[PDB]
Amino acid sequence: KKYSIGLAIGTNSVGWAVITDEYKVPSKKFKVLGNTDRHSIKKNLIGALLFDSGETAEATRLKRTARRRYTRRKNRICYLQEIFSNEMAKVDDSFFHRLEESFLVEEDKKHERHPIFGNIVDEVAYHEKYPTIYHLRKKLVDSTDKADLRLIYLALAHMIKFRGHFLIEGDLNPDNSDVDKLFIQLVQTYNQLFEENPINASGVDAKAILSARLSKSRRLENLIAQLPGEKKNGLFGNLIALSLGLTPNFKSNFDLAEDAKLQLSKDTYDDDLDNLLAQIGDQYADLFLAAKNLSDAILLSDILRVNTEITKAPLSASMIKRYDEHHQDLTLLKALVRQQLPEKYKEIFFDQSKNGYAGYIDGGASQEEFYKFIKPILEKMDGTEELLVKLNREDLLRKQRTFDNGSIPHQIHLGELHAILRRQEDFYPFLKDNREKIEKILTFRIPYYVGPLARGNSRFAWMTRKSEETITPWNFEEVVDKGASAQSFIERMTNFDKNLPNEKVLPKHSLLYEYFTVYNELTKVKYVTEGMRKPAFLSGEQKKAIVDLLFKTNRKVTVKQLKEDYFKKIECFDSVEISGVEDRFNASLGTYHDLLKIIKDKDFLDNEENEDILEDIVLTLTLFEDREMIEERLKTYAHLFDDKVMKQLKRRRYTGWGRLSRKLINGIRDKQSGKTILDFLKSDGFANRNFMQLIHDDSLTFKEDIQKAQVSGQGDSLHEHIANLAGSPAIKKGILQTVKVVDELVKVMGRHKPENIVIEMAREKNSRERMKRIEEGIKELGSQILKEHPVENTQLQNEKLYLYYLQNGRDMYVDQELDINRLSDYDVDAIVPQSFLKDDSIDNKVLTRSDKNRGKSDNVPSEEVVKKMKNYWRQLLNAKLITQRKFDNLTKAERGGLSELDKAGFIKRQLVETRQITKHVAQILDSRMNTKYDENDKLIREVKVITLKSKLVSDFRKDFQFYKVREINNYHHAHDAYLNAVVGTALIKKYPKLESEFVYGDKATAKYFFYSNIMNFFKTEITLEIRKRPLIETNGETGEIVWDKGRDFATVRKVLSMPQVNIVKKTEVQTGGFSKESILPKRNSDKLIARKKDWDPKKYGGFDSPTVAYSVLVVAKVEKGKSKKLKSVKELLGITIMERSSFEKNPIDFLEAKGYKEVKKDLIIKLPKYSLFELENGRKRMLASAGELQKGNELALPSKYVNFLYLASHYEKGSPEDNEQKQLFVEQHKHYLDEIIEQISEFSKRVILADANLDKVLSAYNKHRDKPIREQAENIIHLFTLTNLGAPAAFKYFDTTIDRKRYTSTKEVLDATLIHQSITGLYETRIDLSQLG
RNA sequence: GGGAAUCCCUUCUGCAGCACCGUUUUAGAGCUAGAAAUAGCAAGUUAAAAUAAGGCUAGUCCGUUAUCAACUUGAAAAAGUG
DNA sequence: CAATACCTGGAGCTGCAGAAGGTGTTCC
DNA sequence: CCAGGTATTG
Ligand SMILES: [K+]
Ligand SMILES: [K+]
Ligand SMILES: [K+]
Ligand SMILES: [K+]
Ligand SMILES: [K+]
Ligand SMILES: [K+]
Ligand SMILES: [K+]
Ligand SMILES: [K+]
Ligand SMILES: [K+]
Ligand SMILES: [K+]
Ligand SMILES: [K+]
Ligand SMILES: [Mg+2]
Ligand SMILES: [Mg+2]
Repeated sequence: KKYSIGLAIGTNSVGWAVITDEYKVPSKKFKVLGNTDRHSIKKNLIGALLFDSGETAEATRLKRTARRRYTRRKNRICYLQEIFSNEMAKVDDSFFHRLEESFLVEEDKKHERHPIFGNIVDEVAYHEKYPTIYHLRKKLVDSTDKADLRLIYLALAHMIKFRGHFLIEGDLNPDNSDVDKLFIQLVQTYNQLFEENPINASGVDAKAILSARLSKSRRLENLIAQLPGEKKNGLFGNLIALSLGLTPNFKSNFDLAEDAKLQLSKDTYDDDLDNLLAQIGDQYADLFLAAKNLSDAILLSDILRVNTEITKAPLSASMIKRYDEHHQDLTLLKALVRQQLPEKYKEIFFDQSKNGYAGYIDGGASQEEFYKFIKPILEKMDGTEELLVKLNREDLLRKQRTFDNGSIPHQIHLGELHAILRRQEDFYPFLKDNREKIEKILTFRIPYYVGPLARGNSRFAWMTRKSEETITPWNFEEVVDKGASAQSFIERMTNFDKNLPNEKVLPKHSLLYEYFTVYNELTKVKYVTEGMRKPAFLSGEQKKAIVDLLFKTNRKVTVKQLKEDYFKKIECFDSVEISGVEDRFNASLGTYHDLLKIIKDKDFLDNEENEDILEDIVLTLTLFEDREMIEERLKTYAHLFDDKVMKQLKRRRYTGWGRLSRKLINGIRDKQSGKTILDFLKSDGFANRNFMQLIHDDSLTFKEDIQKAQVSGQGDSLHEHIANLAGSPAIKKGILQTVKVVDELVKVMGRHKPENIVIEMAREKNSRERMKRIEEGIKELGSQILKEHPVENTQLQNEKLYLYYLQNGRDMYVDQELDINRLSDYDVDAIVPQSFLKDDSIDNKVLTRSDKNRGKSDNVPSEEVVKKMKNYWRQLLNAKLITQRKFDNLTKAERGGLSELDKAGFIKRQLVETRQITKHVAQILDSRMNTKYDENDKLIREVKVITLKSKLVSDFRKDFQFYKVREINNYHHAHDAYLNAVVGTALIKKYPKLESEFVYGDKATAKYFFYSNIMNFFKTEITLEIRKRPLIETNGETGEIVWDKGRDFATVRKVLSMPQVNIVKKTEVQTGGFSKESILPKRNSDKLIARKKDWDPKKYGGFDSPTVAYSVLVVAKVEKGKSKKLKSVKELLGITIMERSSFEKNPIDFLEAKGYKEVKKDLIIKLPKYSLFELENGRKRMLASAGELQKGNELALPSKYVNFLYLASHYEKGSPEDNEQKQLFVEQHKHYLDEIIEQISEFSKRVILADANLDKVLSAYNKHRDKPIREQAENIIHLFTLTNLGAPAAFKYFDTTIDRKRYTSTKEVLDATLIHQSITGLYETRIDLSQLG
């Protein structure tokens, strides 16, 4: 018996179907196991496995790193306390103990309830003197008096526990950075360069303007308005804009051809400045550096809003400013409300539920919610103008601990910490001996290239130690081998050379690697002149001359430079034709010119002796990122260069790696030639063999050595190999499930392998990314559209508005503005038409006033539109508002537009699968099926793995009226699998020559016509003009029949119409978090869970809502009443995720601890989520939890109703005669509507049992019977949510909402029939649970 | 058909370092008229500690991804069964 | 029990490797 | 978003 297998691989389902010779689906009697009447069951060999989505490891990683951070914060605190131990025991022998038990209730506290001093009077005195911690911090910074050791500890520990970010390298001293000074010095430098054009900065208050709480552009405009004759886009304007953090374009300031856009935040800036400084000279360096100093001052002024000359604690002083203004404004607001609207007073200052001040301080109201609640109250009253000004500045009634404190660097907390240490080391000797130790506690942070400081028990770790001892923040450099750890950080992640697997890959920017790339591109170039008979390769001498004259003197080498600076200058050619390179050479000696600028010794760079040295240096710049480690490694080459060059070398850094090893580039040699690969690239007679030819030439030893160097390590398992595939973890879950399904099907047929296996793989917060892209593009563009049109991230989920902002509010085809309020009138057009490229992303879509303005609809936007709009498109591209692909597609008309080959290739793409993950699935199935080799030792392909795209079966469904409606049931996955099998087998049977295209293993108009008409052999009348085809379609050579249009369509229809389809929902143990993360307040409830072993939730609160890993069926007895009489029970106990390890270690003890006695151990049944139970009248339920259920039946709606619903709802057209055809059918069969309702009702009454909902639904349907047929069908589609398999959900018929009727009791399944299903569902074990207990 | 190096993007997986909130219990003596419920007023901004229970391997480590119908032997691994 | 309504931790910043989609070149 | 936990109300 012969058969084939059709598969449909998706992120949540795997459809499967078995077909025979005649495209029929078999049906077998399968044995049924268990304790019920039934011993076997008839199963059709078609179905679909369903499962929850597989998740990325991202959430787990975030939680893990934050666990580590919490541990390390606690450890910092413990380090500090260890330092304070002895002298604090002298001062207060229970201070740290009161601190440790601060969370406990007075009942459980073993010491006095007041933490700091242990008596109420001293505590209240402290709090009256220091209402906030910043008061004590500033006092300890400024005062000369000896202080209480407890308060010293409190200030230092508050600084260490919340130490601030590390986004700034080097030190920081707030007294040196002052806006009023750096502005003046910038003016000094500017006026020194431009003596003829000086700026009068007198009377200009730089402090208030630049440090104002205003947007960057507004402060720029203010400062500009203070200086007459100087515009905002002038030199000084752009200097101030660079200082303020904008993206000014210095091109127009210096008449540059290169656009000098400079943003201080961008990582590229260090080069972006140097490059600019290479064009305008180094006299302007001092200027562009003074501007950066001013930027530093402004950024600090954002945080420190107080004069730094009255205190050495400007941060704490600004916090005290917050507190004092809060107090003053609160007093004023209370008085104002009392005078004008006292009745509101309570609601504002006593109701925590309301977003007033009461909900602000005591409730859950945020600063933003409180501002929103109180703004109308301030506008309504009189005297609130200053309070309103503070509100619009986000500076009213501010707390001290807020969201925006992330700006504070750690250097500032350190600046106050060191001050307090300097103050109090005069009175405490252990503070003098341990000053640097505490500073190090604050400042030391484990480097990212070191990772967890493990000792052989962390799979995430890689750190190697210099000595086996406990690592601390003070002995890190001596215990941790930072070099080996930073090296292993990278080497554990980089690829080896595939050709020489034992050799490490060269750095991407290695000098040898760039030499290789340049010579490899250069060897294949060819040139012709007049006297030449034939194009000729470049000799080794010509290549060396081109490298020395062009590649070693120009950053890039254009074709024009090749024609003029060489062929004309050297070869005396006035005209030459070049091939093998277009416009410019892709390769370039970038590292060569980098090191030429840094070291300024070209003879050193050209000398072959220094090669090694240079290589090492570049690698040291690529392998590392810490400038101290870079300096240490380059110290060996300290003698070679000056200290200036050495500093400039430290600064430059490289990221990225190549793909080939040095032992391959310039390592292995040919036995007879004695030449390396790079030697052959430099010169190879008149063959000019490049890399590929060199390593594939049998006349050379390279290929021999390549294979000889190949090792093969240990083989991966199926799961290991699937995990290591590049793809989404969800689709990998689907792939593994697919392979398991195929294994079980092969076992079903009787270990007979199928003829073919047809596979189809489906296609494939965000609003935050959209807002980030638009902000970056608009601020890089310099446009003010966000000022004039504010928008939230959610709003960008509208396609037209997102396109509007990506296009800066302009038509993309016409150089004109677009209106927001008229987006409904505009058009969204595909750049390359969707008839050729089925692409609906933003990358191929464009917002325009009218698509007519694109030109002809049959091609790429016309040449006229490109000439009009290329500059605007390039602006959008540099602003990253449009991608490279969008820009290249938009401008393709200037490059000939769409050729006929392009259209043929697009049609071919629509039908042939080129995705790599699909090829990997095909390879897995192929290697699992075909295992034997023939006489020539070549693979014997018994099973052909065909891969198809979705459009094939989609158009097949639309062309022969085998419609799908996804909401009706889950049968459409299995039907997709069956249709895949049918179409694929028939397609390769009709055209065997397509095997190379469609089977795994080893004129443009002609192919366009061919691939566009590949699927016409199913049709009877082609209408492409109206050709006809035979009723029987056979193979041309074999004469074998592939399709009988009279009989086979009926076969497919019968197969689709069959009601019994093996839908199996994958039963899965729940994993992840223990419960809801929210820490609830204390409450009299046994649903609360302790956050620590001794924290009784009735006193301290805790968690509730724990996630059940899996339920367990318990047959035992429980004590009843005060008498504790044993009463037999049979019930479901949900083992929570947190209870799982304890329950599995010893289930009997766990269950007895829960109250169960005499537990029948052998009747304990493990029931994961979605466990299937069947009841009366075939009614099924799925275990949603231990006390909640899900719908477990499928509504097998007949095929006539499904097709009617598709056609009537305008689901997705064709000829207008065929449109009237479909329509007249819909209108003739309107009586189906009622029938469909009936079919639903009889279903819901039999299986769903949602009486109230069903009656509401019937009323809703009878209410809208006068609605158009299309709309009634569209809402009948929604109706199927009531009958859909799985969890109940709310749906909506028109404007009536039907709330889900959840199943909140699981008692009935305790006497129903449990169903254990194999992966296909063909094999069942059914257990009658009524026979238990 | 498959594959490779290279220019230019773009997206997606994996990992490590760090902050800022939030929340929870406690500490910041509420006062006065009431027997009392309650009324009138005062006040509020800060901190400690925990942030998966916890584990042994005791590290400044690990603890939320992947994998899982049933049954037989198996300690597990696995293999086998219609 | 069953209807019903509400609830869910936010999601900054730095550094790194890799495969893979899209154009284009030179090749096995 | 989803959908399972929770209290409330009855
Ligand atoms: K990431
Ligand atoms: K006590
Ligand atoms: K001006
Ligand atoms: K609050
Ligand atoms: K090029
Ligand atoms: K680097
Ligand atoms: K899991
Ligand atoms: K899950
Ligand atoms: K490529
Ligand atoms: K209190
Ligand atoms: K299963
Ligand atoms: Mg912990
Ligand atoms: Mg806090």
